[PDB]
Amino acid sequence: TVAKAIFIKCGNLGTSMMMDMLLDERADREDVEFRVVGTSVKMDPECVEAAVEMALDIAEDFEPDFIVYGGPNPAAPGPSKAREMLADSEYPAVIIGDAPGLKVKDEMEEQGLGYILVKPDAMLGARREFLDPVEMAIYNADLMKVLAATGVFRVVQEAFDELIEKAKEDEISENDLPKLVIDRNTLLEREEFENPYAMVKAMAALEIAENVADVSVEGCFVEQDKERYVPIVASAHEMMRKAAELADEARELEKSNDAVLRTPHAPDGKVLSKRKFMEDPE
Amino acid sequence: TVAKAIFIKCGNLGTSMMMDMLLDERADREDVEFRVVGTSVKMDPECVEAAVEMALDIAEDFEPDFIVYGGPNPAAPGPSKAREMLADSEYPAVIIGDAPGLKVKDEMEEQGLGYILVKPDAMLGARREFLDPVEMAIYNADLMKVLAATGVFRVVQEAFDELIEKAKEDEISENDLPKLVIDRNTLLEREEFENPYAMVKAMAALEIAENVADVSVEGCFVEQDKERYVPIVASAHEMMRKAAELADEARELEKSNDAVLRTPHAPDGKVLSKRKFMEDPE
Amino acid sequence: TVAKAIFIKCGNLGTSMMMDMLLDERADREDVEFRVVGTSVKMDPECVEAAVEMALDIAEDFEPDFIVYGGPNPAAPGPSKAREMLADSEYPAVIIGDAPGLKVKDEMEEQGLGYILVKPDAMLGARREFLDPVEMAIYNADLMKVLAATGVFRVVQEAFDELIEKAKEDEISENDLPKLVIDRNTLLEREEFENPYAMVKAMAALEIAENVADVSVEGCFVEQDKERYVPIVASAHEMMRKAAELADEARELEKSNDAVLRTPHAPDGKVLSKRKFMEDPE
Amino acid sequence: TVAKAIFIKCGNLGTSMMMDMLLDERADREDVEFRVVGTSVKMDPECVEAAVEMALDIAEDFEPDFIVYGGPNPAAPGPSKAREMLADSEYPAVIIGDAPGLKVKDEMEEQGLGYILVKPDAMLGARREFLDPVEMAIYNADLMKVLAATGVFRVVQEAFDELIEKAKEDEISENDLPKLVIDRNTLLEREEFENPYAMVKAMAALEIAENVADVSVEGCFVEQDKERYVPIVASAHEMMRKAAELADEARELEKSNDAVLRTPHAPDGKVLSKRKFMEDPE
Amino acid sequence: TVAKAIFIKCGNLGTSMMMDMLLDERADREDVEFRVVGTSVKMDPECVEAAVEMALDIAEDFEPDFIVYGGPNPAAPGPSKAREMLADSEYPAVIIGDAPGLKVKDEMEEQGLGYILVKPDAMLGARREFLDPVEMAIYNADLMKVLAATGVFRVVQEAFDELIEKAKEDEISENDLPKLVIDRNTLLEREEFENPYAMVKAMAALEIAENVADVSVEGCFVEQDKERYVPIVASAHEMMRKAAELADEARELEKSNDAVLRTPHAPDGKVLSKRKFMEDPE
Amino acid sequence: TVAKAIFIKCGNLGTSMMMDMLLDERADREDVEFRVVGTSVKMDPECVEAAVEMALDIAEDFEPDFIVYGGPNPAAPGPSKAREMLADSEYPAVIIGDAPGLKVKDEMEEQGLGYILVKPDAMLGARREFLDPVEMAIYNADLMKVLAATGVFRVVQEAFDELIEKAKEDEISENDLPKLVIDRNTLLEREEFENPYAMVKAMAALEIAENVADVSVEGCFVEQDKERYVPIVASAHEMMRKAAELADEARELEKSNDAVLRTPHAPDGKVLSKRKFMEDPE
Ligand SMILES: [Ca+2]
Ligand SMILES: [Ca+2]
Ligand code: NA
Repeated sequence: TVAKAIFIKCGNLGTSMMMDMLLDERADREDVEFRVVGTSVKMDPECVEAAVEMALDIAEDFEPDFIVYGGPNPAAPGPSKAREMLADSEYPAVIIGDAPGLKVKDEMEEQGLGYILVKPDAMLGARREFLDPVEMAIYNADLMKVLAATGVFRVVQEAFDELIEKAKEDEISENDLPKLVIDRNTLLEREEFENPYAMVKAMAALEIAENVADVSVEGCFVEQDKERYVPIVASAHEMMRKAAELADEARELEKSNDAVLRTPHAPDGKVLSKRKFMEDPE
Repeated sequence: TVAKAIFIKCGNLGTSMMMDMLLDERADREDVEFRVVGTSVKMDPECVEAAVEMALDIAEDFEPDFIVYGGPNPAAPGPSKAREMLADSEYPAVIIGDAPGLKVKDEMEEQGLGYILVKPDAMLGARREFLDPVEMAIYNADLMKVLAATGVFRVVQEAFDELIEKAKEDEISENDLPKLVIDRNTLLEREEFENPYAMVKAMAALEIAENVADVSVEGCFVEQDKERYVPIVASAHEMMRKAAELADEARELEKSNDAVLRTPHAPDGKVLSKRKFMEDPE
Repeated sequence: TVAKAIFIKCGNLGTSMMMDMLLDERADREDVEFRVVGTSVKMDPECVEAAVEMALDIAEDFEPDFIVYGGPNPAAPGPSKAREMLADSEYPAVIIGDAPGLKVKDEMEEQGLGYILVKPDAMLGARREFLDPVEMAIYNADLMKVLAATGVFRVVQEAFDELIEKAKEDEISENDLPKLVIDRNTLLEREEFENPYAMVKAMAALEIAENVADVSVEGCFVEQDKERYVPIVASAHEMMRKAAELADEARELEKSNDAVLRTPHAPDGKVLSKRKFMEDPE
Repeated sequence: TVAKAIFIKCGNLGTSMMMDMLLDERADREDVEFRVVGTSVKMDPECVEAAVEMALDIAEDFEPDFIVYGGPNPAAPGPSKAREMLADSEYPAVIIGDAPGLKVKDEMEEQGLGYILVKPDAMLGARREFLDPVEMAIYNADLMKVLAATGVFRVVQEAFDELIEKAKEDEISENDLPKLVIDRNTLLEREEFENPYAMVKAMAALEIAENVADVSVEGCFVEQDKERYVPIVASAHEMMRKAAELADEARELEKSNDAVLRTPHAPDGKVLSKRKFMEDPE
Repeated sequence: TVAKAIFIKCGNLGTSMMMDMLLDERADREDVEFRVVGTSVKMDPECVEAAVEMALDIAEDFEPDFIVYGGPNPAAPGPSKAREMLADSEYPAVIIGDAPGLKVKDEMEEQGLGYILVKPDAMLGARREFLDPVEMAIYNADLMKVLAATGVFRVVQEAFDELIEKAKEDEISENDLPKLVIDRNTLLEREEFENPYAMVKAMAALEIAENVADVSVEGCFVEQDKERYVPIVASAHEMMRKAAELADEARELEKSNDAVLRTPHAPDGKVLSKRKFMEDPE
Repeated sequence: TVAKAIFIKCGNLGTSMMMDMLLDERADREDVEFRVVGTSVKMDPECVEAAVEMALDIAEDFEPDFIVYGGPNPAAPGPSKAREMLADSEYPAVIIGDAPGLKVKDEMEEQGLGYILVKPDAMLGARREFLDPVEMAIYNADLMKVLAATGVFRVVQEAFDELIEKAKEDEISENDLPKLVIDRNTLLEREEFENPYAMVKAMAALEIAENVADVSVEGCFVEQDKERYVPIVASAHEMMRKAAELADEARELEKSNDAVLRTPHAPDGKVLSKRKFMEDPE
């Protein structure tokens, strides 16, 4: 059976940027087919409607098993309109978002939607005097390192791989939809790291990453004096850079014990596992 | 006047992943509107045709001024199908690709296509024993850091901003389409870095990134013994990690002189410029 | 004139450890004389009363111009007794504390006490399974680096040097007593750093150090499962370690421009200033 | 059974700064009670005398089992007065000092004093043109890191804990007083590091720290031209900063093996021990 | 029996610089005696003939078992003259060189010469505007780190130790002469590294080192505009600096597992082996 | 005129290993010609006599203007024999050595010999259990980095370039011969570093490097228990590794200001100078 999904991307988060690719890292899965649509970085209600409309138009002929909407702040006007359209639709849907999405977590459950809210997927320092395209990309690189090397992306991979398997025995029910909130403490319930200091360095990374969001918000939405807000937003980016270095330190620790967890997909979609470098994944 | 474009993403490159977002880094441009479609990681001919078809379907109503196709290896069967379908459409089109795209550079010119071929946008170590989703994301984080902090993304940003300006006075002709090959030596014709060591560090980063591709190719397509190819692909990833460190080093040098170039967009899409941290961009 | 003060140390904070020594870094000031008393790490009401009583007993013959009480949490039972005793006494007094001291800020003003509340002076991960003497000392080393290299200790130095000068013209009144709250944003009102990236790195360090306190508090007072709280408190120490790296990075940036601010005391107590390595302080 | 001690602190050493705190790292020991008195950084005879007087004064009511004097250069005039007064008193006493103390080691034996002479507890670069309060604090941060992560502070904790246990059966004789000289080679007789490379790095750190003293002495007491002495004393601080990095590297090697020794006190004062992160100390 | 050899050094390579010393690292071998002659950095035909004539002049009385010629580019005019002269002589001879020596590999076999060609022994950025004595030495320090810490020097040591053993059993034949080409992939056939990430980091270092040569060649021999060639040659040196960092990182990983391979010579020349720091070599 | 010299190398020092190559870094000097002879690492009296005899034999035809003997410890039996032979000869001679050479400094002046004694050129940890060929090469890489990046090699370059120019006007007299002792404080009389922190970091590196020798000497010649001497010699190597890192940091600070001193030779042997990366040396 081939599971089918549409991913809708409006605005940008680290998680929404990678979410589809985490499911087919070598493009060799024979049990999935995806379509990805969006309006790039714009996430006003008009653009989001356009994005969802594209999805639903494609869905008529594509017949996806589920639809994923990903981007910043599920509580905002654009995303709320996506939640409304997708909840109304015939397709099971999952909302990928960040910490501001916690405001509408009960509402999403009421709407019959799944969610994965990634608290460390922090808003960047979006002031013109600081954030140009290069800086935006630098931040995203650091963030992606954090989300990957800490194990957060493996949490997201697993949630969708479970959903996909349910899709393969058809009708995914509301009870099958992910309802996850990911943060520093998520690592406490997992066995990502063989070395306890790699895990605590990864937790520190995630804490810092989550703390970045409040600094960005202060600099973007509260502070009005540029002599203050430019340094504030830039400090958030320095924090993210060091979160990434901690994530890197954690991963090097694992390397030192030849204990880096890898969980690749087989061509039939089965999630394999290994820890030793030269061990075949099984 | 609002420029419209559709971006098509099949497969993954560092450049293709970021290309649309580099043009509207704070989502505050009023002079652009984009649609993004694709088939995620899959870039076989059937997937690519489905992607291009989605794009052209949307184009009927959206009326883009140009269309961008981005992904690995323009010379491969899937991308070759996109090039012909795009070349045969009524829309001006640009192909974003990597070093393997040089093999069809003359063909693309004959097809009346633009291109941006990014030689440091190197193929990763795509063997199951090594590349899981997390490793894939870690590699992409390092690469993004390289392409951003070396100034490659600014080269791309500028090529598209120039094209967008032409789109607004409307007559985008073949002569207007970008025809760029980016590598280490690209930096020699730019003024990215105030500090010359920053520039040479960045050139080293790009050279290393470019050399990554040959290691990955050997590991994925030539070497057939896993006791050899797993170490080979893994070594490519260690190289990219150090390319990203050099890119970071270069950026910190610019910080030490308060000379980090920032070129943000104004709401009307004008590209602004600054070097000093507290200087307003203009 | 020779200014005289008694410093009372109950419990440990980075600022209270160093506060007296910041005022006479080479022991060559001829205009000050200090006594230091305390009960080491213990700050229960009984110990604190014993400490303050030692101070007041010495004060009879020493005749200090002011008395400083330093240590964790001004709102806690032990420190609350010291505030009560000092507010009752004839001596002007200043309370050095941390962020939990904010709860009794208005109370302290009503008591006629000065205060310097250092938000980044974060509680450590005080769980027996993790915190041994060596770890305690390690954390203190990281914290002292942060508070020093970010400029916090210069803010404290200044506040006391001003108070000392007022002591030297007799009338220390309640209006002369410091009323400071120090955090990340304190740097925005200062000219500590010649380089703006050094400043924002230092801000990031202070932000992280401040965030350490919440992690420690969660791990020490809220989380009851050791499988959880041991990793949590450890992760707070990993964060502090990186805050110290950031502060180091900032100082090295200043080195690179030969612009490290130094403000040493002359033998008569005047605070001198220099930036250039070979420049005489004046 | 509660052991009581008074600590006297005149001038500043890394070891004297932390000595009392290393004995009750979470303030939960129920078998100890301490008083700490001193004259801050000043250690001329009249200051040290005042300090010892405060101690003896408090002793009459407090009834300590022993008295500890800590600070620079036991052979200097001020500390020599402390040694004389303490030797003459009815209280067992221990002198904490640095390498210059070796000159009066036999004398202290003849006086019936204990001692802990810490050779890597190096004098800093005390020239006005270089040493302000911030630099002094940064040097202290690096030294504290060195003495803590090398295991020197654990040698000190143990000496005192053995002494405290003897105090609890009343019979502290002169034969029970510590007589330690601590340097790089001290690590060879210890079991501190599971990893041999961590041990040798720690050894290297302590060697560099010890050698700092010679550079400081040269810069402060021999060289008289500021064009030479300012760079000399600064070079000493750069050495200490790298000694601290070596000690941190060693600690990170222990974390890679999950073998970081921790020896926390129980509430009853028993010294517990563990290596694995998640294991209870016993 | 005492094996005797003459080493001829014209020009400089990392391998030629160290080759003799790798065979008697503490000068305590009783079974070898070497002479070293050369013309320093100059390797034009006239200089090389002079060097070889010095060797053969000494060889008349010294009676070496073999002769080694080491320096850059076996295929160049100077080295070609050394090959011809040595092939003609009565003495078995080995040519140490770099990747450009591959062009005359079959020729060397035909001449009855041995060779060790070290591809990562890359030409430096020899342009007057960049390469001064200090820069040359810095590059050599980085290269030496690479060749040593990756295990390349161990491969060279082994090759000569085998040849020396054959020298000691009177007859060296043409079949005993080494015929080695060393690169990144050489490590795949060895057991240098206990940790697989140390191995792949060492492979990355060797790959980058080998890629340096192409950048140097482009900068020295192809690019004729100084505005371009100076940055190009400089970027080659930045690449070798990071190759050395990777090599260092690999060695530290081995330290973290107490697994650093050591193969010292015994006084009788036997090559011993150990991994554990405190294990006697045997 | 073409100046001629013979370099004799017996044993190994960082300075002796590089000394001839520092004088002709690109092999393009037309005003010098060198011969290099030696007995590799062996420096017992018979070996050294053989070495010097080779040199004198060559000198009869080569007619050098001066002769350089370089290697460890001028005061040892082997080197003392070279000094005697060279002093007796018709050729001006310079002795390159290390700190132990200071013992025979006056003797060398009485002999009419020049010397360059490099105190930071420290003996390594030559115990079989630790020092294999690889470790020997690693140490030499670190030492070379220290001697190069601190500017020590530039001091040696200049001393020989002066002597060479005097050789070109026939009169090499005893007064012309270098008489240098190089150590940390040598930097104070130079203008090597534009940045004063680069200088002090370099001074720190040289201090540490010089301190290495005492540790090596303790481990190789005093300590007799291998449980002690193996760690001791290994710690010396850890120290040299950090000295190299300090030297690296110093050089990077110079890069951050575009102020790296370069002094290349012109083809006529004139020593040029520049600081800015893109400025021609003059
Ligand atoms: Ca056409
Ligand atoms: Ca007195
Ligand atoms: Na597992």
